[PDB]
Amino acid sequence: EKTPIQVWGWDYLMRQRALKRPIAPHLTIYKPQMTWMVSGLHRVTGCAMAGTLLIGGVGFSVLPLDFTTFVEFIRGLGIPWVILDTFKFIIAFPIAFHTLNGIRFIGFDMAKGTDIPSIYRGAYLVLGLAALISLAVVVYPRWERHKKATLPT
Amino acid sequence: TSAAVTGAAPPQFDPIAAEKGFKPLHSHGTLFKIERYFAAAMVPLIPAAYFIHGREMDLCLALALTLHVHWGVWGVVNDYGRPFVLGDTLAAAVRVGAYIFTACLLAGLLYFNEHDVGLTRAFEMVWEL
Amino acid sequence: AQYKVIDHAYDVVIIGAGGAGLRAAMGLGEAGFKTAVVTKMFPTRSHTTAAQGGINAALGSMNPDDWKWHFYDTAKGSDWLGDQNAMHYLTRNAVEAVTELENFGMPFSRTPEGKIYQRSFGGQSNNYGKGGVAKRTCCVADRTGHSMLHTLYGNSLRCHCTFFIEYFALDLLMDKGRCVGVIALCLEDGTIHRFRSKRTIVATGGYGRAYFSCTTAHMNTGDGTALATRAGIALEDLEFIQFHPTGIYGVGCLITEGSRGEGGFLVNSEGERFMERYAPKAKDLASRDVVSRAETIEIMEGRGVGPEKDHIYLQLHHLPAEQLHQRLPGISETAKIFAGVDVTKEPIPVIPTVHYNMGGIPTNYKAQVIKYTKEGGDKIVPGLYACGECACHSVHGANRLGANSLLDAVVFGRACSINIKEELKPDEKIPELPEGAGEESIANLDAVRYANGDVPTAELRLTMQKTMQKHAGVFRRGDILAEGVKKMMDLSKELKRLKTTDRSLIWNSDLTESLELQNLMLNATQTIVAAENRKESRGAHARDDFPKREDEYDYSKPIEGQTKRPFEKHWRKHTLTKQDPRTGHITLDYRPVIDKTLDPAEVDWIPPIIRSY
Amino acid sequence: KRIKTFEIYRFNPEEPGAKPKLQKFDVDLDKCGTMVLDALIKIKNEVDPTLTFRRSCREGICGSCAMNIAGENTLACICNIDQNTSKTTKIYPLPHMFVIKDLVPDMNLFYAQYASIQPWLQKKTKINLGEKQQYQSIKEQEKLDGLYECILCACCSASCPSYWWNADKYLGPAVLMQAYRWIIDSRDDSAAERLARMQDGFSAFKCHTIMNCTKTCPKHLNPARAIGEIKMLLTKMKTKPAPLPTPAN
Ligand SMILES: *Cc1cc2c(cc1C)nc1c(=O)[nH]c(=O)nc-1n2C[C@H](O)[C@H](O)[C@H](O)COP(=O)(O)OP(=O)(O)OC[C@H]1O[C@@H](n2cnc3c(N)ncnc32)[C@H](O)[C@@H]1O
Ligand code: HEM
Ligand SMILES: CC(C)Oc1cccc(NC(=O)c2ccccc2C(F)(F)F)c1
Ligand code: SF4
Ligand code: F3S
Ligand code: FES
Repeated sequence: EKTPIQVWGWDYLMRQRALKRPIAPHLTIYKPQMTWMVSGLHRVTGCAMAGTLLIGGVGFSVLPLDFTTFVEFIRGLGIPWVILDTFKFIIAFPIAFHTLNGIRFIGFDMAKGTDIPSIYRGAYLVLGLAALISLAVVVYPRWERHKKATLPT
Repeated sequence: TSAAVTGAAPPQFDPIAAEKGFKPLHSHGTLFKIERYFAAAMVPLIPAAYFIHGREMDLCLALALTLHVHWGVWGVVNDYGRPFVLGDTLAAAVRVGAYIFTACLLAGLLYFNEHDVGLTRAFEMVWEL
Repeated sequence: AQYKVIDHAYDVVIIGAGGAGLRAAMGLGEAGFKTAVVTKMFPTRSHTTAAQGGINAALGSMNPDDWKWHFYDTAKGSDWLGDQNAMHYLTRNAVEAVTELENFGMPFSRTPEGKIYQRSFGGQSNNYGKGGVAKRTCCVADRTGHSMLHTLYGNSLRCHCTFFIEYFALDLLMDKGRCVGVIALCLEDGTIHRFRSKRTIVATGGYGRAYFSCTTAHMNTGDGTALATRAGIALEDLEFIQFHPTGIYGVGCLITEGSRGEGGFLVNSEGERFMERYAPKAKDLASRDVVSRAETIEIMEGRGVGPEKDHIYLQLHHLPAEQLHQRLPGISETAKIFAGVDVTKEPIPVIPTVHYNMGGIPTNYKAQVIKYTKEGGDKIVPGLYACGECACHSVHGANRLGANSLLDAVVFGRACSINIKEELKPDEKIPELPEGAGEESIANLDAVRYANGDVPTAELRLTMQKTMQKHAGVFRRGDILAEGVKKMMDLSKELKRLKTTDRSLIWNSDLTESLELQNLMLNATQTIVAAENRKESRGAHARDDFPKREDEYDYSKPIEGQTKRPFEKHWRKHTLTKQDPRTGHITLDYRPVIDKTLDPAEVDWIPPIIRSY
Repeated sequence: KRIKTFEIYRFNPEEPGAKPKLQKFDVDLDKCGTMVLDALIKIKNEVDPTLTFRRSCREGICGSCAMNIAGENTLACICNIDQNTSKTTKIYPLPHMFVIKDLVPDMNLFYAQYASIQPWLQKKTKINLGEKQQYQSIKEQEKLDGLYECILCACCSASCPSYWWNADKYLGPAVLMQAYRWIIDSRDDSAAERLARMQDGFSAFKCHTIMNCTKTCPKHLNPARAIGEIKMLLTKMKTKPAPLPTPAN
């Protein structure tokens, strides 16, 4: 059920709640830094994507108005192409980064590359690499669409 | 002064005795190994889904995703949803949630695969506008 | 004001949780004795953790060695104020007690044959002086001390002790010259605690904070010897303060003697490797009294270094960068942090600093506290024991040998527990407490708590430190002393005019430092009056007005038919200050130095000689 | 002259249900020392002696003075005072600990956990104590490097947002690295039930591989690496056996 230390540890909390000491400040005062932010963003994107998948999967199922007529309930509004691949980027990234960062964390789980430079490059290599495969997947298919609406010789 | 009560020891953890009763065998080791490997094997998949499509992809994509997310939220839920903050019987509630969640996520996707556009195509069917 | 007081009973109670603190706490817990360890900080934080160059044992891991050679180096090192018998028990049990520590979990640095790495140090030799520089100092490279305290603490967790973490030992508890336990303020909630115990062990560390610049920790305020003085014990040999040669010029935190035995040296303004002249044979690896002196002469005779020409250089840059990392990583580093110095390319600014306190609570080889009257030898204070820095079995004499200190800690630690099993016999029950015992210890606490004079506690500590710094330093004069002594007694006076601000019990940092300020003053004064009276130069105590070592004979000449000077005329005797704690009068008195070993068949006693290096 | 301004967490438990506050303190840096602890010592020995914080060693080797300065966790005694007198260096206690008083947190949970790893050499075939040193190759003693040095200061753990949330079950980086410190000791025979101990969901595995632990260590150690390395053992990488004690030992 619980290792003995875990038993003892609970007793501690109760004992400290008993003495009404205040809990020292922690998140509001900890220096913003790459280590916990990228860890943040990983969880954030994680949940958000599962979030959508639930409220979208379940959403369209127990709801009258299906998905094909959603694609219409939008395009028929006067949708600026600029803001349309701001939207498609906002989607590619959380997938691209979570996957990229993901492989990274498995690095950490098996002790590979935990020195502060690998820690700090990983974060930069994975962030930019997300935005690259996120950009060149939104703007790349907008070359078999906005080149075939103008093109020279 | 000369009015003193008799005192007990300080709360202190006993590494020997209080660690020779309790011993229960159940390893979460073995199991962690699998949730990593799956998440790993799940790499080619996300690339491959950007290309190959259809009911077949839809299926395993939204079947594996259910599992990855099932584990994930569990992890999350287990972190924040802590008894010292919610009292024992609310913490139990949220832990059930993480499975209720995991159930609807499946149902939801499995419907949307069989009955709406499917997954893979529901992305084509956005990435063009 | 109103106070909560608390009572426990133990078989033995230990004040101190350092090297000797625990090693004895180990034996006693394991021997099935109900043990309480009272410590005024989490035991890891203790000073032992700060130790460096290693711990000595004749392990033979670099060259053949004999515990007996080590012995000899210890008698010599002590300039024969050392108790031959006490030094014996130390030198003999060394190889075991170090070995033991390995067995315990201590990750010693290692030799290619998988044995414990030993390294040279200050003032040791093979074959009773004859042979070359010795290699006896076993070490966890550069942070031995850190690892010793950490193993001990760990290994103590399986020996059933009741640990009383951050509790402040106010006073010993007396009854007709027999210690029945201890009284401490609990730091956390603010209670007061009385421990009835059958024996009590004092292992509180030293008082290196009585000086202005030292290598000791802020908690090294010498509190045990305070309790000892307060309990009506004399202290021994207080005047022998050991000046470490190599302390960082600015702050004064230690750079190991290791850096020397590893192949480094001191350098002056010219560039001269000067130690060659002040000691031809053992050079930069002479005893730390000789060397710290040499430095101070070089300094004062002009050849100092840097902006004020007031310290010398410890040059390590001439040494292979590899072995400099794999053998000195922490000093390498604390040199970069504090001196802002790269050790591979420049030297470290170093200056002798107050280090270790040979002096302390007197004992026999059995590590039992003694009161000595001239009429009836040393009689033992019932059920009181002391070990480590704060004791004076005098194993160190006039000058503690480098790295005999963690040995002394562990060995006599071990000794306490061994010796208490043999003498406490469990028919003897846990003593009752004299009608309201140490109600006055609790009193003196109220007085300092609500202290309201004109002079802050901060302020008193500083001049007492500074005056000690001038008037009691490396080289001293009969007047420059007398002159400190006066300024000094004037402070024990100024104690009434004490000023604090904090009125709380729950972790009163201020309140406790002021209790410490009290405890130091006792040590200080005593030190200086003990020093003021010794008219000879010996080990770490060097009078310009009496350069000679004042032995019975003059050991410069044959000895055949020379009349033995009487006890009252020569200086081979332990100083023994008896301080009345409320006025602060100090009477002296002088105990003979013990010259017989433990068994003259095992090792024969070592007779005095002219102490050169 | 140079007025540095420090902003310090303050709490009096004796004040009848008081609350936390910050309190500004001004310090002339040429009449002061060079490291934060100096400036604390100073502003308690000159301005306000009701300022309370642990310390001892003055060269960052005891562990006492660990607190949160300038946003991250470190040792007051060895981090430099920020000489830019326009900025304002702000000092809190180890994040998310229960505060006895001022800059003093309650450490006891963290001390318990440490003693739960059973941090002592334990051997399979009991040996006679003082008798002889056990064999250990120099290269396998080196496996303890970056492991033994830990001053048990709790900077890491108190930066770890998992130890924040579940310190009662989650063991935290400090203790964890040390639990590991003992398993890879070639001299240690319990390697097997040493892992067996932290075999469950929280104690070891609630490390979300976040990296404040490695990134904050004032001793430039790296517990993340060792937590990771433990994972490897709770599964699929077994610990090397003891090379054989050669003859003449
Ligand atoms: C200062 C120093 C000393 C030192 C050294 C390096 C430095 C910087 N390197 C050494 C070395 O390389 N080799 C060696 O042999 N010695 C070295 N030394 C000297 C040696 O470390 C010390 O002398 C040794 O640690 C002595 O051990 P001991 O156990 O006697 O001293 P301690 O470790 O400081 O113990 C302190 C304990 O006493 C408790 N205490 C004190 N007063 C109280 C009160 N009033 N109430 C409760 N507890 C008290 C402390 O709490 C602590 O637990
Ligand atoms: C190859 C692709 C993926 C990889 C390699 C991967 C990897 C990981 C890993 C290693 C974790 C655990 C973090 C930890 O506990 O230390 C995690 C957590 C999580 N994942 Fe993914 N994942 C992938 C795809 C996805 C996708 C597409 C989603 C969205 C549906 C997702 C949702 C989540 C959630 C909600 C968590 C919660 C755990 C946490 O935040 O710590 N994952 N993922
Ligand atoms: C200010 C920084 C240091 O602190 C922040 C504060 C808020 C929570 C977090 N980060 C998490 O909470 C987090 C993120 C990803 C995975 C696991 C966690 C977990 F387990 F819960 F620790 C970090
Ligand atoms: S690894 Fe470093 S940060 Fe962590 S407890 Fe040890 S000394 Fe502190
Ligand atoms: S920050 Fe926490 S997640 Fe593990 S990597 Fe360090 S203990
Ligand atoms: S005071 Fe020694 S660790 Fe900071």
